[PDB]
Amino acid sequence: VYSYTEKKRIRKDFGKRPQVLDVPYLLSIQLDSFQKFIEQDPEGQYGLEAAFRSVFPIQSYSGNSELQYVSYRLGEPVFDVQECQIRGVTYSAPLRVKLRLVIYEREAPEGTVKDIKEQEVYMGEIPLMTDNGTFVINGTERVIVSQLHRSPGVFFDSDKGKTHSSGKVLYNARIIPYRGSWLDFEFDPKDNLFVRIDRRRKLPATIILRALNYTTEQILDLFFEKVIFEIRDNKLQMELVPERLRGETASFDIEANGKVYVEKGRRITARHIRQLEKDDVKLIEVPVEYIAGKVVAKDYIDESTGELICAANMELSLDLLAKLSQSGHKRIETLFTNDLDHGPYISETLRVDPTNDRLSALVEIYRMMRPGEPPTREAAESLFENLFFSEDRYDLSAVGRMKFNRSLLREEIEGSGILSKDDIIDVMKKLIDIRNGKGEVDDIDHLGNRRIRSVGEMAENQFRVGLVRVERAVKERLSLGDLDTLMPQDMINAKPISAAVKEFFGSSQLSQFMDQNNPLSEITHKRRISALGPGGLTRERAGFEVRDVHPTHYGRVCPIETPEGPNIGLINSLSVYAQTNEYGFLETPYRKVTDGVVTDEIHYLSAIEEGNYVIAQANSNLDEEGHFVEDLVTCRSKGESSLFSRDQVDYMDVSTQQVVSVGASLIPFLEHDDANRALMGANMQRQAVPTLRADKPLVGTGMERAVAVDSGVTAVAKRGGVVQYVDASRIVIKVNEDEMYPGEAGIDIYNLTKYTRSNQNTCINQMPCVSLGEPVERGDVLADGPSTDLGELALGQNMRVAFMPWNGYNFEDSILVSERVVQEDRFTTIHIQELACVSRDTKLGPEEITADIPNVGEAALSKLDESGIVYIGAEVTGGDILVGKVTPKGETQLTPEEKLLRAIFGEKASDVKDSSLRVPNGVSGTVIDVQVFTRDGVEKDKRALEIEEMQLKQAKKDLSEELQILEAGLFSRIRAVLVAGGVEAEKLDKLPRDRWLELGLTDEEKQNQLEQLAEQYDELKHEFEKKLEAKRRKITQGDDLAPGVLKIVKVYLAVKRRIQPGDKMAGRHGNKGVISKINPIEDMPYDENGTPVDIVLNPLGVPSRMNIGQILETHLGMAAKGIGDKINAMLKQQQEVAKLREFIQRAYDLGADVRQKVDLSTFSDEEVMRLAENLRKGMPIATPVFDGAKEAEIKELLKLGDLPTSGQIRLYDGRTGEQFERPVTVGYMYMLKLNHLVDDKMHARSTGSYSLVTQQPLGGKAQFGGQRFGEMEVWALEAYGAAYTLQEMLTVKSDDVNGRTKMYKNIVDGNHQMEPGMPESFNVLLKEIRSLGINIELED
Amino acid sequence: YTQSWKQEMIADGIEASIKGLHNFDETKYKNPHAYITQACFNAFVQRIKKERKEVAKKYSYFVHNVYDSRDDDMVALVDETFIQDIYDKMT
Amino acid sequence: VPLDGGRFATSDLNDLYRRVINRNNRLKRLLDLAAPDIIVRNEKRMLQEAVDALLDNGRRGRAITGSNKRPLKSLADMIKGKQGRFRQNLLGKRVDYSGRSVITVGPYLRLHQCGLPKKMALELFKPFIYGKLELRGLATTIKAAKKMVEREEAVVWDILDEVIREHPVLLNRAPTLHRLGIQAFEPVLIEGKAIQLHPLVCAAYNADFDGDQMAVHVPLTLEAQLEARALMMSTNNILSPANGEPIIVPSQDVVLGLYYMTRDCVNAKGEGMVLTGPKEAERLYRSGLASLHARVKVRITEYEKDANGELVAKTSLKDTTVGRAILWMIVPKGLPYSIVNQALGKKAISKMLNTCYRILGLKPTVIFADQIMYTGFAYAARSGASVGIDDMVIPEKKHEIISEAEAEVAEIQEQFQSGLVTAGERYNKVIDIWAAANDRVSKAMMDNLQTETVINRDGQEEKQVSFNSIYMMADSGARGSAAQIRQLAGMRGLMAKPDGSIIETPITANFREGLNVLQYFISTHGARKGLADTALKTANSGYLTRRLVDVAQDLVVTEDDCGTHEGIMMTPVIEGGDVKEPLRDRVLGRVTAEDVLKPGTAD
Ligand SMILES: [Mg+2]
Repeated sequence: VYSYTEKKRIRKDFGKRPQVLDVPYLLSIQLDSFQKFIEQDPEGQYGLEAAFRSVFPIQSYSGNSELQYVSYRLGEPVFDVQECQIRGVTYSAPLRVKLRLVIYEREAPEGTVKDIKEQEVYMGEIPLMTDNGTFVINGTERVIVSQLHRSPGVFFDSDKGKTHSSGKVLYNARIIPYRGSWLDFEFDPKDNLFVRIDRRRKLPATIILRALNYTTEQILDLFFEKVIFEIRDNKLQMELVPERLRGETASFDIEANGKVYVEKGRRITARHIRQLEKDDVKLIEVPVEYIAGKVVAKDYIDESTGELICAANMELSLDLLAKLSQSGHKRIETLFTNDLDHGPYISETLRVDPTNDRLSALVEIYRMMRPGEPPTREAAESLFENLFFSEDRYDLSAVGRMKFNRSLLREEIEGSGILSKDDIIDVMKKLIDIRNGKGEVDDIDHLGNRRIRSVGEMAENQFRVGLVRVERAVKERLSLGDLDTLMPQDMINAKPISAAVKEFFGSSQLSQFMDQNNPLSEITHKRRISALGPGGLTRERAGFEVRDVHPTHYGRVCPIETPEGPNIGLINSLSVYAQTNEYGFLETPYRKVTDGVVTDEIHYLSAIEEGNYVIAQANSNLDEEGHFVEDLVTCRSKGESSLFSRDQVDYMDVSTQQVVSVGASLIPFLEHDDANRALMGANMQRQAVPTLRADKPLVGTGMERAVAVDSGVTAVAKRGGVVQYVDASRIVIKVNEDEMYPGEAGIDIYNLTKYTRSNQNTCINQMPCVSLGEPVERGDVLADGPSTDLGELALGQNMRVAFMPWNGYNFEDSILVSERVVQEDRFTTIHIQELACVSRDTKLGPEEITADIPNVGEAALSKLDESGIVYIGAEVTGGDILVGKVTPKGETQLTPEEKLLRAIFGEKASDVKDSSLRVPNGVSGTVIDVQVFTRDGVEKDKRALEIEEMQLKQAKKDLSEELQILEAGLFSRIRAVLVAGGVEAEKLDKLPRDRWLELGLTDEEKQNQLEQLAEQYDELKHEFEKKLEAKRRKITQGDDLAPGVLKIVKVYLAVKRRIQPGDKMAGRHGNKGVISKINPIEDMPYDENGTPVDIVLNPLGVPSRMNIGQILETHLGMAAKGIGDKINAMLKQQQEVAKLREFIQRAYDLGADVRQKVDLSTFSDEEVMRLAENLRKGMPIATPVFDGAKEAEIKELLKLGDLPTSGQIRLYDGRTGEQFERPVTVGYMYMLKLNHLVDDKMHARSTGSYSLVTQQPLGGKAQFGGQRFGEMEVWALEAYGAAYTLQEMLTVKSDDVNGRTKMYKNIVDGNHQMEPGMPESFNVLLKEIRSLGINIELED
Repeated sequence: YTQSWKQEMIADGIEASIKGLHNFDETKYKNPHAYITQACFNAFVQRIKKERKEVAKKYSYFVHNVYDSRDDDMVALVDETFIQDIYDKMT
Repeated sequence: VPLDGGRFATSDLNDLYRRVINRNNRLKRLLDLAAPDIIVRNEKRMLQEAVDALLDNGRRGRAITGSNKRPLKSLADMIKGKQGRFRQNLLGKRVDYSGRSVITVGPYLRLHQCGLPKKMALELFKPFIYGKLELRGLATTIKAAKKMVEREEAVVWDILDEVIREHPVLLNRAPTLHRLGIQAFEPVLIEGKAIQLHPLVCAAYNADFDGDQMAVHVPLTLEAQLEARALMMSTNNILSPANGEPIIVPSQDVVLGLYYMTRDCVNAKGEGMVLTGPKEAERLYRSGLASLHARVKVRITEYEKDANGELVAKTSLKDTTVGRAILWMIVPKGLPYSIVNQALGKKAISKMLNTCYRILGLKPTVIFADQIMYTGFAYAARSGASVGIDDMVIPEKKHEIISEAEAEVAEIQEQFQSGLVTAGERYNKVIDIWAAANDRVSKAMMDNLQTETVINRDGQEEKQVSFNSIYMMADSGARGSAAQIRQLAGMRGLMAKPDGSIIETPITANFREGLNVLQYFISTHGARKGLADTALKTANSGYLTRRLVDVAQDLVVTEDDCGTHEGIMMTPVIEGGDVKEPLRDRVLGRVTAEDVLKPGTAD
């Protein structure tokens, strides 16, 4: 069972694995984001609502006047899309906000509001997203590609190796806020630990600690453990729990209770300590000398002196022990020490500290931050203060606090947006542990860390920027609050927010023209993610690592599709099912593998929570019961793969193709091609310019439906009904009633566009595909876009192709064609270039669009119209004129050669001069349409009036149909009311149905109903008039102009560029090539059956480029066509349907057990015929990416044709009619027409302009530029004694102005001879160094 | 906006305050702080208006040259130089 | 404003200048006020920083960013980098009388000429055409000529024809590696838009025909035409300057042709009969009365100028294959047959070319090479050397070797997991066993493929070199690596790791069968690796060759014989084991100072 629009041409699908989940809606990313950006909801938590409830409420400078926010609403599109597309305006809306100013009663906060004063305030014009996830900025259609960046939080960097080359590994830890200032801690080659702020100079972290108002003793407390002494009779029995004595040698016999356990000079074992805990020792003998190195815990005062017998962190000495122990404070504290269990790195940092207090600590903070300034305590205070805890300059998004407490393994997801002293200490502790050897680092590209942005996010960010600006302003405004003389608007400047928004959209490197020449590329240019621009690395900052692929990329990012060249992996794309976690993280559908069942339940999992599990690959069977029919199954847990038990696993993939992006999910027989060739394939596929007709590729991938319907160029019903009035210009469906709303029973009117320009000058049009009267269901395709076909994507044309060498005409990559395809013109493509001529006003007076032009041959002038606008259909070429637009003269530009004539004729002669819109040299073609734009209230001319009358007549038509359709039900009910009570036969029809309430019907409540529904009729009439004249006003009227202009005209050239030796064509398999020569039909190799073969590729292609996929495709395609010659023949000779359906069903059986399971006995036997005629051209075949069609089925189908199972057959030359030994391979293969056309590349330059700062001939092709002649060439020339060549090359043809003039003369008068001269730009350098005082000279 | 401008701005304001210190009553205007404040304020706005309309003049000179070499002109940009060169001129 | 078309630049120099001059006057003015010297100090500082930023921005703390967050340009920035005067306009410079386009083949061309579209041809010579017209009187003034050339008054073409008669042109590709990246030609005019190309030279240009773009310039002075003529013509550049190798190597498809020609079938039509002239060979081939690759006795002759210049000829009877003779009719004079009796893969034709050039001179060689390309293309065409799903034979015992390999590895792994060996050496054993199975299946396939000729010879059968188009290429050496095949049929072993480690389990599959997801994923990673390395490699090679060319840049043969009898005693190199360069090479073409003795003394 299928969509009734699917039954129109059903494609056979090989493929053994069923699916449990459909493909989701592709563009869902942009939709969800931008939706989430403008959504009035509780708490907001996001978008406008967030920034509003953040910045607002807001008040005076404690001046007891407050500015509070309540609510908001998005205004409206004043127009719709196509309207803007016409004019060139930004599709947008305003933002209506609810505010209130509330001043306070005098000398009391809670003191009554001086005035509750609110108002609705205008602010900003946010653009809006089409239903296809794009934008309209200035007519044009940009797209916002989403970024991906390093999530905010904290990270543990390793930096192995090259640190000091000592072999030791350094470390560092970095905290990054969403917005704010980062922070770093790190090491020196000497185990010294340091802070660094804003990647500025390095400072001892001790300084930070001091800033925390921290006694250095409290620092020591934080990090190290405790060690306790008591002064004995002698030998200082220290407290001990035996554990810490794991890993030490006995310089003295470890003893307790007298019974020694360790001998003098014995390294204690762990098991010793074990039996020692069994002995439970606490106090131990100590050679006091052994205590020389144990630094003091902290300070130590005396009592009689009352003075510090020791300061915090003093190096312990024996006499020092005397002083200490003398004073009887037997409780002595020092610190635990170790090297491979507790490295004592804090102590030395303390040593190096030059600081004493919190205050001088802040002083250092300042000095390092702002240099050289003699500080005031308060300066540094405020600096550090707002540096890390004030929302003015720092924030962690919720995802921040999340990741933060997460990496810290703590158990809270919530928190603040700002830090805490704790947090920093926690960082330092963790890093110290890492330094000891407990704890592991992170790596960069591990997707568990890289988060993803969207449009709504960066949107609200720029929004915050603008809001902060107007915040500063209006805050200072409320500062001068003139009480009660101010509504909450007068203080409000609503310009700059809109300014910033418009900037962002119209200008941000995360915004570019929608790549628009394919329903494919249009969708590739949205499901694309990068790490460039603000918050990403730089195209030449590119580090190797990020530019690679991380095994975590599984099913989250296409492995194979990225635009190669100067950047790889940076502009990689997104896979099929991959969603986005609410935090901008990725997830992936996954099925539960319960006790023995791979059930049908599914979830979505991150890049890290995933790591705990083992998950089954796709291509492995189960017994319809989840039990892998095998036992050791291919699985994966973490950067790994292995055979696993029948019950180790936890999950399974959803479907094979969930590994790749859609831009590859098509190129069939993928698992028979290398990745490189697959890469070139997908990329060169992305640029298949749409040609004239549209034929499907015969071999597909079963995944071309969900491309179209999710693309835009289609046209799809919104509810079932009946096609009622088709036309090549528009579609009229009567909706069905149960799918209809009370008011406006209505008719779905689809206004397909005709030929309009794509962003790269390629036609588009939405041609219908339906039959008048046919029904459609709720959501079927109605009209097709470029390179589309009945809902099938169709990017090229499939062709009978042969594989063999031929007179070198396929030597390197020459593709060789016959006339017979360009005979059919099946590779022609139209092109559309918009040309524009405006009318502003310079000084000296404004300008005109007259047909009145000086010093031009009237021959040309004739071609224009009376206005000055050439007509529709004039085949035009370059060096001509399309509009006449003339300017006043001006003075400094008056040559004597016209001073003459202006003297004679009277100065009414040289007052004006031409600016006409020409035809850009190098182009030709035909005019299709001309748009003319003028200021309204300013005069509108002939053409303007014509466009007016046409468009209004048109727009009236549909609503005319509307009323005349919806009304007639009223006369239905009317006569239904007159029927009962003497129905009249010919009064109701031979007379106007309006002429029913003039005939006297027996006047009871039924005539009351007559007059009732008559008034209702007339009311609906008049309000229909209201609607239509609203439309008339809106359309008839002109259009505002960016003031400074008067009126502008746009003209639409068009050209049909067909094909030529030089163009670039390629199959989806990265097998590109230029068509070299096109011989006559008679010379193409022909089979015995007469039929010649279109193109003859090269055989050498496969060995080097190990991409078998092409050949297998070709064989399958020959097979697929091999159903045509069967059905077509069976049908041409007439035939009853029985055998037809029979052969159909058979051909559809044709394979191993697949998901297809179609049946044709279903049909009412006519649609059978429809299907057959769809087939008549050939049979369409489907094969998913990794659920393919093995060789055996291909041999099979081939037999079901009539062909030799090899696929090879014998052929004859067409120039000697003799047989080809070694039978060759022909089949049917999809070829695409790559849009690098030669006529865009050829370019010459006899001589033209020159740059002015240096008279070198200008560059580029738009300019008549000369080629680039390089230093490499300079050498390649010096290798030969090619002297005069090089000289005359680089002076006489480049810069020697005198010289080049002399040359030009001598050559155009028959004398090849050169005057050397001396370069010019050299003199430029000479004077350029003369600029600086370095006097340069040129000795005799 | 611009560090480079800001340097010259402050230069202006400083000289302005220098010369204007000459005359400052005490019996009235019991504060010199705001005096110098608004003095420099005005100096700044003077400087900035000068520079704005200078670069405006640059735009104006530009837009009056479309006759460079051959066909194939541009429409998008020119309108924007124009529209700025108009906006600034509004003042 | 430059205003020189396109977007407009800002020539920001003045700005600095402006602001610079600004401060200067301020200084005076403030000195003119008797300013508090602290602030006069400040203004002195401002001036100093200003002139600084004018001379070379950035050498201070904060380089004065221009705008949009960009640093501006001092007097020094016009000077340095790959955009300062030197590396931008003093050395590299766009030049007039030039053109650029896409390229194609056009095999009908002989060696010394290039195709050329009509249009570019027309513009590139406008001055010449004007001169010719006005010499002819067909026009009278330059304006008349401009108009005539505009709308192609149909005379023009023949005019242009005369102008081209021998006027050279110079062709080049973009990344100019070496002395042959740029050459000369004599064009033939095409009513097309692209450039044909004598399909041999495409090697020097390192050029695929997949959308390359070549550039073309034109000499003006007669002297220039001469320079090009004698010194950069394709008829003058045949021995790679890196090494006396002939650099005109018939590349790949001529190769397949020739190989398919010089060969032998076990028993073909009329094999082994006797003939008396390669004329008859041709006939009996085309007449379809004799097969091509078939043993046959044929009478021939051959020449040699071994004597004093005189190429004495002399006959004999050989037993060879037909196409051997068919070709042999082309081999020019001074060559012995045994040069050809072989099966003639690629390097054979290379060395043949070389000796031909060495003994014969130049013109014989070029004519030879041209004829060779012709014949090869023709016979490859006749061949029908296709390829299809049956060109890939399969090791039947693939599954065998693989099943036993995995059976063992399961054992050794459960041995370790039982705690009987170390993980590192267990990994090593796995490495080695997969290497073993790899090489074994390689032998299996390659051998099975390379010999499956089993065809009676009026008797039982014999087994000679088989004829798989794939195998035919390989043994031809025309295109493709034996390892390429290995990947096609054999499992392509194991791949790398982002580190450079190797995955434990290998790629068990071929390309015939399809890869499963994971293996394919891994291959993906490796390919991306290699590509990024391609990028960086091109990069570094750039700056390398830059320094290289720059370091010599001046060494020129100034004289003949420095008057000395020293030098170095060269010897073959021995890596300890096998030797690498026979002494024959270091000596070949390097003038000896001292003479040489025999090992026997005084000899
Ligand atoms: Mg190339």
